[PDB]
Amino acid sequence: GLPVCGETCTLGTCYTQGCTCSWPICKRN
Repeated sequence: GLPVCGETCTLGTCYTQGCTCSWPICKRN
């Protein structure tokens, strides 16, 4: 529930842990 992954998910991928694709970024917990 926090977009503190520091990655964008416009491509539909996230390398960060527990991070979920939340266009255009990634959100973990």
